[PDB]
Order: sequence, then C-alpha cells, then structure tokens
Amino acid sequence: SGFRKMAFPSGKVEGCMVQVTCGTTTLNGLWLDDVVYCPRHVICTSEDMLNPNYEDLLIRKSNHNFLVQAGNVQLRVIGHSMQNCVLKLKVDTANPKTPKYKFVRIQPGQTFSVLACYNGSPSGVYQCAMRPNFTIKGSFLNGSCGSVGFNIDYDCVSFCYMHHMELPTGVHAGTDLEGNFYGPFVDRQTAQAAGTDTTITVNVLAWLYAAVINGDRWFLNRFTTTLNDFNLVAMKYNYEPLTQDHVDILGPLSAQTGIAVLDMCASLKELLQNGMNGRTILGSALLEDEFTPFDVVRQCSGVTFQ
Amino acid sequence: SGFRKMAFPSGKVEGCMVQVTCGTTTLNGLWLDDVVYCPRHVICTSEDMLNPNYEDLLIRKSNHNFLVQAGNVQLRVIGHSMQNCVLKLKVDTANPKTPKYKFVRIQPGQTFSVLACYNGSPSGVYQCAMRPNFTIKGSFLNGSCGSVGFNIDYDCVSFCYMHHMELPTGVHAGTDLEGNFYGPFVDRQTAQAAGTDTTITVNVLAWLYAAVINGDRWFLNRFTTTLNDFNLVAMKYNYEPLTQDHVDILGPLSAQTGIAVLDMCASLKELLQNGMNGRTILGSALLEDEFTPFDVVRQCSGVTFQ
Ligand SMILES: *[C@@](O)(c1nc2c(F)cccc2s1)[C@H](C[C@@H]1CCNC1=O)NC(=O)[C@@H]1[C@@H]2[C@H](CN1C(=O)[C@@H](NC(=O)C(F)(F)F)C(C)(C)C)C2(C)C
Ligand SMILES: *[C@@](O)(c1nc2c(F)cccc2s1)[C@H](C[C@@H]1CCNC1=O)NC(=O)[C@@H]1[C@@H]2[C@H](CN1C(=O)[C@@H](NC(=O)C(F)(F)F)C(C)(C)C)C2(C)C
Repeated sequence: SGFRKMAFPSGKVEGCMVQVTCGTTTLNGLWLDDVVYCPRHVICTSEDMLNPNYEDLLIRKSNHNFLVQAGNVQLRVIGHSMQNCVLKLKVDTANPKTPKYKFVRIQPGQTFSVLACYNGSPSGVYQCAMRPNFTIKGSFLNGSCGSVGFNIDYDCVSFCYMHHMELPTGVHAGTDLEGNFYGPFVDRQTAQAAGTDTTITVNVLAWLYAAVINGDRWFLNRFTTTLNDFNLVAMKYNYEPLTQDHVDILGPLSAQTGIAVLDMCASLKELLQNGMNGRTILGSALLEDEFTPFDVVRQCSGVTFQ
Repeated sequence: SGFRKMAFPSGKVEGCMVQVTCGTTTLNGLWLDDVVYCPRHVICTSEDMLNPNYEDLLIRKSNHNFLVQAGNVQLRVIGHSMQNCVLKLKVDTANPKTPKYKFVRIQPGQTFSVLACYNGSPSGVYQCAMRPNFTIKGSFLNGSCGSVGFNIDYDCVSFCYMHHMELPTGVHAGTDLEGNFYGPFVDRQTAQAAGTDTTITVNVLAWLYAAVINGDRWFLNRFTTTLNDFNLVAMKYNYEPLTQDHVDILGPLSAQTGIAVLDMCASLKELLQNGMNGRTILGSALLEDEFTPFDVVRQCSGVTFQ
C-alpha cells in the first residue's frame, strides 16, 4: 500500500543523453543508433532568438561545426538535417546502449517521465502530464533544452517529448521527436501564452480508485448519476467532459474495486459541489489529475520493466 | 522555473538489482562487486513469520539453496553470512556495473530516492523522507522487499535504505545496508506501530525558499522573530524544533533570496496560526516537508550526476 508520484526507471534513457554545442550554445541531445536528435535552436545566438530563420542559420553550418560529446568522447558528425523543430545529426558511431524504442505523439491527459538534463548529464526524473492546453508543469532551467520525456512498455522506450521552452506562469512547451510542437507554440522568443487549462477528469477518477484501493474511502456516497448529468456539473468546475472511451478505460479499476464508474462520478460530483471540507485524500488536499488509469494499475499491481 | 518532487536518476542502481529465491520466497537483492545483499527473511516460510529464529533457519541452509538471478543468468553462491537483518551472499561473479558506492545511515528529515522493484526488476522511482518517527511514506507491495533507497553525489551512490515491511496506516520500515532498522521495529509479523510523526520544520522552510525563488511570494510578512519564540509556536503545531544547525544549513537559500531565516520563520509562524486561507504555495494546499535545503538547491541550480 501507499501511493506516490512514481517515475519510470530512467537508466535506458540515461544511456542515450549527450551534449550538443554549436558556437556558444550548448544543450542536450538524444543519441539513438547513429543519430543525435536535439532542438534546432542549438544553432542560434543570443541575437537570433526574437525571430530566427533556422533554415538560413543551418545552411551556413557544416558537419564539423557541431560538437557532440558523450562523456569524455567526442562523436564525429557526418551529416545533419532539420525535421520541423528538431535537428538530426548523423554520427559515425552507433550508441551501443540504444534501447528498443519508438517515437510517439501523446494525447492531452497522458502522463510520462521527464529526465531533466544539463550539459548532457542527468539532474533528476519526475512524472508529468500533457495538459489539455498542451503545456506541461515541469521543472526546467536554462540548459534543460533537449531533455526528453518517455514511457516504458516492458523493454521498449516510447519517447514522446523533447523540451524547448518555458511560457508565462512557469509552465513548459516542447515537441514530439519528429519536431512538431504540442499546441500552437513556436520556437522563438516572442509573446505566447497557453490557453486556460482544465482538469483531466478521467485521471481524477483513476486517482479516486487508487484512494479506495489504499483504504481511503470517506468520500464515497450512496448515489449514482448519468454521464450527461455528471458532464454538465463537471463543465462548470472546468473539468474535461468524460467520454464513453474514458468510461471503458476505467473498467479494470471499476471491476477491481466493485464500484461502477458512474457511482464514482456521483462521488466526484459531490466533491466538486461541496469541497473536501478540510479532509485529504491519499494525503492530498486537492484532487489530483496527473495519474492515468494505467498509472494507477501499474503502481497498485507492481508492473515492472527492463 | 517550476518545482517538482524529483528523484535521482536510477540507472546506476538499476544495474545492481537481482532476484533472490530461497524455497518459495523470492525478493530483491543488491549486487555490488561479488556480494549480494538482501533481507534475511528471504529464508522464511509462511509459517515462520510470527516469530522466526533467523539464526536457526540459516544454519539449516547451504550456499546452493540460494537462487540468485541477474536477468537470464544465475549467479553461483559461494558463501553466505548474516549481518543484523541483512543477508550477504558471496557470489563467484563481480557485478561489472557496480558504481562507486558507500553505505550510509541517514538522519530523520533526510530525503532519498527509492527504486521500487519486483522479482529483481524495477517498477519505478520516487523521492521519500526518513520521517521523525523512523518510517517512510512509501509505495510498496508484496515482493518489494530488498528494494533500496539512495542518494547520488557526482558519481557516488550512497545506499541508505533497504525495504523490509509495512506498518499500520500504510507507512514503511526498513534497514540501513548493515541491516540495522531505522527506529525500534523488528522483522517479524507482530503488532508494531510507529510513534506519532512530526513535521520536519527545516524542510518546510527550504520549500518556502523554493516558492520565493519561483516567484510565489504572497505569504511573506513584514516581521521577524527570535528562534525561541518561533520554536514555542512550532511545538504546538507538532513541528520539530529548529536548531542553530538548521539555521546554518538554510544559509545558502537565505543568502540567495535575501531573506533572513528568522524572517522566513516569522512568515511560517503566521501560516501555522492563520492557515493558508484557501491559497496554494507552488501548487500545493499543504506545507510540504519532504524537500531538504540541499534538494532545493540542486533542483533550482541544476546540479547533475553520472
Ligand atoms: C533551453 O534550455 C535553452 N535554450 C537555449 C538557447 F536558445 C540558446 C542557448 C542555450 C539555450 S538552452 C531553454 C529552456 C528554458 C529556459 C528557462 N526554462 C526553460 O525551460 N529554452 C529557451 O531559453 C527558449 C529558447 C529561446 C527563448 N526560450 C524560452 O524558453 C523563452 N520563452 C519564450 O520566449 C516563450 F515561451 F515564448 F514564452 C524564455 C527564455 C523563458 C523567455 C527559444 C524559444 C528558442
Ligand atoms: C516483502 O516484500 C516481502 N516479505 C516476504 C516474506 F516474508 C516472505 C516471502 C516473500 C516476501 S516479500 C514485504 C513488503 C510488504 C508487503 C506489503 N507491503 C510491504 O511493504 N514484507 C513483508 O511482508 C513483511 C515480512 C513479514 C511480515 N511483513 C510485513 O510487512 C507485515 N507487517 C508487519 O507485520 C508489521 F510491520 F509489523 F506491521 C505485513 C505483511 C504488512 C502485515 C516480515 C516483517 C518478515
């Protein structure tokens, strides 16, 4: 028992991190097989960042201008191209620690671990959600760019995020590994703000199931509700609509605890209308929405990797 | 900017995890050089656990009775001894992935990462505090025993915790790596409960500094206080006394933000007496006490390892 914000083991991803330098800009890169992936703004100076023309800056560079280091070792670059907001540097050495991997684009509400890095070295790991407004609530400093987010399935690392920038209110924005941004952000120092965020309703419900599994059951009431009535209430508290797919995805947890999803929905509705009245759930005073149904199952059933 | 519960990168520790089986009991072990460390209760049956005589169970075993596996590979045991509540199995193969390491015993209030494992494989990693009452607030299931907690300093892994048991209220208890328990717990299924816990005052103060660093400054008042007056108030809200050593340890953060420790103490005193009045600090509705001063600095200044 116990329930924590748990990150995936970071080892397989630690073995892929390198430092990429172009002039006086240094940031992190991800070395898979014989390719290094990093943010394209590695090619920018201080003066380039209001409105850079990346294609123009890139044509002016050749292979040798890119200093890639893996620990003590410099990797010789032998090719370079740009894909969306990412740069791919072909190198002459395949990374022997490359794990089985894929590139995926996640959906809003999905969680992943971030391996925060500086100078190609790891600072730490933490779990995050892709927010409905396409930001993440990260912890990133200058030099964190090229840090990645990922999920693990048995032996396979799915890379879903590469870090690029910080937006107003200290939230974060970045790309998939093909260099396409999550949300309408661009990689230039210009005025940009995330839209209003919302609560990821299905995740709140998954965490309420986790609470029942851990014996924290005071908020369960004796009612049910329809999906329609529930969704009218949720909408007023800035909660995402719950879809039938969300209901289906909650099925394992429902089946395990014996509590129908629509009954849990009646219990959440009461929480939203009445507040928690100074009580906690799993040690928390606020409803948490950064655990997915799958995150709850893996934690509570002891799913392992590697 | 941003502030998260960040765990150390787990790779160096992932490379040391193995599975130890003795009869039908399987749990996790830590393979450093040519020695495997695991909880001694690996030698127990179901019927042994109310009141086991470990020394008696152990004399009945020989080397070959211990099945140690590292992935696909079985490690041949060539010696065994017991140290306090830990078993040391000498094996014929040195772990080539052994990092530089030490065994340390931490003090109450200190944080560390836990690499939760089942069958010698990692489930996830999370940050924890050794509580004043010598429990940790973990997330552990059956089979998690032998999971370890650690800190990293540059390249050196300091192992401070090995997991043994779960106590009432779903908190956790375990040993240092010489097999001595934190707190007055014993490794037998008998009635045991942790004493009343308290809040780790110095950590709450470190997290308040983190909030100011991140621009969350609404709770700062215009007063100071003496250490004595502060400690009388803290005592009533079940906060640990703040010592002069705690004040000294907070010095970097104080110096960075420009806020004297005793002024931050005046601000915390107001929080304890008046509550937070429905506001959050760094997204939290409760005061957090599982970040140390060092955890705050490393996160906010981007300290890396490996
Ligand atoms: C990233 O680590 C790095 N970016 C550069 C760089 F452009 C040149 C040299 C070295 C580095 S490292 C960095 C991560 C940020 C810094 C603070 N927290 C982070 O997450 N990214 C940026 O600095 C980034 C790059 C230029 C401006 N950037 C921003 O993050 C800015 N944000 C925006 O302008 C906004 F998002 F639009 F709001 C900033 C600096 C926070 C104001 C570019 C987007 C290319
Ligand atoms: C641990 O993973 C394992 N212990 C055994 C074992 F003894 C025999 C075979 C296999 C395993 S695996 C396990 C971790 C626990 C289980 C639930 N959450 C955890 O953190 N430890 C125990 O089961 C442990 C061992 C016997 C009884 N144990 C307890 O944790 C019990 N607690 C207590 O009796 C109390 F702490 F005193 F309260 C239990 C099972 C939670 C009631 C012993 C202490 C040797």
